[PDB]
Amino acid sequence: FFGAIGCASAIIFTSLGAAYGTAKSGVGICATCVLRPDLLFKNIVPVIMAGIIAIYGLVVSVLVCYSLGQKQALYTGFIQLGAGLSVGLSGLAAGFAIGIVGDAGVRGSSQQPRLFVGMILILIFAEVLGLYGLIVALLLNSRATQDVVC
Amino acid sequence: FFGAIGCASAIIFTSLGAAYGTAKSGVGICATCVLRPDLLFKNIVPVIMAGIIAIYGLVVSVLVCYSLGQKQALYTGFIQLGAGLSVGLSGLAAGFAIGIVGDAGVRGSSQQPRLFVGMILILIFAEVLGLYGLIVALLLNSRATQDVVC
Amino acid sequence: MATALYTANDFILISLPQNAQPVTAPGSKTDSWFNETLIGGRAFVSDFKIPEFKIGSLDTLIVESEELSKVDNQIGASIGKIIEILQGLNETSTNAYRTLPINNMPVPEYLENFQWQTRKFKLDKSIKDLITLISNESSQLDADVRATYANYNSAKTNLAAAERKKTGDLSVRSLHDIVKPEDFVLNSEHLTTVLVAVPKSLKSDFEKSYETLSKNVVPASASVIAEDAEYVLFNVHLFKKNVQEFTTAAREKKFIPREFNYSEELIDQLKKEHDSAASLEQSLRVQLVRLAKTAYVDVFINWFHIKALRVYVESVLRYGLPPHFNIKIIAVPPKNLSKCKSELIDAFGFLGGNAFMKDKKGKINKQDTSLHQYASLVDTEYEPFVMYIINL
Repeated sequence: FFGAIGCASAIIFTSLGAAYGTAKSGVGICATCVLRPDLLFKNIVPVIMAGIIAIYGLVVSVLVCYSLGQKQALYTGFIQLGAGLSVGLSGLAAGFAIGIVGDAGVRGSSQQPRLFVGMILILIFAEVLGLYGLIVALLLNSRATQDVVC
Repeated sequence: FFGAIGCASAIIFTSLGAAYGTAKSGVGICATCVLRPDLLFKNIVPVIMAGIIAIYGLVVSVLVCYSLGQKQALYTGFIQLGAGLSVGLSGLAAGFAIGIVGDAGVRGSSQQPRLFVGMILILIFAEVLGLYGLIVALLLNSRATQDVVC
Repeated sequence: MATALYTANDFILISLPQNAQPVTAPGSKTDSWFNETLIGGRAFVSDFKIPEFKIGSLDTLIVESEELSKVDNQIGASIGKIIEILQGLNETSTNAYRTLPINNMPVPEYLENFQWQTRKFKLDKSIKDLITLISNESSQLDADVRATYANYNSAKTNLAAAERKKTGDLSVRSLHDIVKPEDFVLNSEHLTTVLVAVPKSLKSDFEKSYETLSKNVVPASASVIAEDAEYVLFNVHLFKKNVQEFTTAAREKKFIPREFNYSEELIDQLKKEHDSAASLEQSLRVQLVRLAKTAYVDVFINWFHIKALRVYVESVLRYGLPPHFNIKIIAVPPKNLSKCKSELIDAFGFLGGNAFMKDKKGKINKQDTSLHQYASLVDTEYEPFVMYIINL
């Protein structure tokens, strides 16, 4: 019912999130590298911020799979739903944050090698959310499975 | 039924993802080909990266078909619907990201031939999102295959 | 760092009073400090001390500083233009002329043997004529490089033109590579030759039509004297009256006539023109590389003398006593420039005075802003002790 759609949401939302991040940042970086090819390594570290959202997402998703297969009812379905959404929204939203900050921060990385740590720190504030989605979800998964029950 | 939609999500979305990626990549590559014509082989490496997503999607879909009975259960049904979604929307998202990064990175190819691999390192980061889809969808399929026992 | 690339030895020139003490390391001498303390002990410190010359007056001291600042720029402009040329041609390393040997001795070592060098410059000449002399030599050497480079571009233009005649494309191509008496007529009262540049498709059409196209045309005169890749070149023999009628009738068909008419003196003069262009460019190129290295070593010696003189003079003006000033030139390892600039500022800046002291530390090499870059010239900020940053 909603529980399957939970699985699904987790994967839909966080993938897209991470895409958005990678695209936005990517274009800025690709452009920048032509000035100085020495910012290769620096530049990559903003892009890898959106790569980690999804891997957390896979851990919550995989759990739900094991708890699924059987015909359930309302009780399992809604608690599985809510867990999906959690990894889903953080992935989407944090993913969104990172690409914005990332692009403008490619100018920061380029001119400032010593306020580069400052640049990480802005990005690092978005990573807080990824955690929140995930921790709440993990808790949710274990509790959700009761199987059936309207 | 809900099986038909499983099939639908996975093959529509991921197909468009691949199309997006190639189109976009194309526009850059064709601008760039007049400028430097022997960097063709390198140019070519991004284009094919988005193409391999589709072939995963369509395999998931052939299975999902088989897993549809005619007994009709909402909850077995929903896992197939939910399964299709996961590779669909992840596939779309990798494709959208890959064409943007792909485009911007051919400018890189032109100016800095030597450091072409830095574009690749970026691009390949949105393949994780397909793996994440693939894995989760497969399990979900496998659970589902029962020909919707009511 | 990563806001600037360095891969060649960088220099900061300091001059300080010989009674000075660093407050970043109290209990040290300035000389002992440079070697041991400064950038992790990895600073190479070189001698750069020069003695007293003859100073006009205190009054004269002022006039000298102003000129020194100006001549230093101007020589700097010249040496940059010579290096840019040698680099541009890529017949000599592009990866040197920042730490390329002067007098076949490595550049940090060259400065270490630099104590006031003699080429034409002595310590018993007056300071005003050394400022003047030096600048005149630098300007002459650069003006020479500029003229020979100017000549080398006029030579490139001539070699392309001449080549095009020798085999190019028919819209200016003049013939002298074919010299046959069977494809052209000469010593002739009634006949002349008109060359017709014909598209390759249209070659068949030309072959059929030409005899009847104008009246009074030598038949079996069609021969392919030359061919390019877009056009075919034919020779036609015809009446002098009838040449006008052929050029005009041919254009209607979409043939392009090339007005050429056989004379020996034109053919010989086209071959000579091509020959002299080649010879001129080749002589100019060798002369251009030889001249640029020789001029470069002399201007390097000239430039560092103005920097040595200047730093000493500026010290004499700002500090007065001691009459001999402790000058050292420090060769900094790549990417440790930022750290170097800061440690000296902290340590010595106090001697110049608290008013003199401003914080705008940091460095932007990109054109996003023009703050954060020291120079006493600007009112925006000032150096807080006699310090020049030298970037080759």
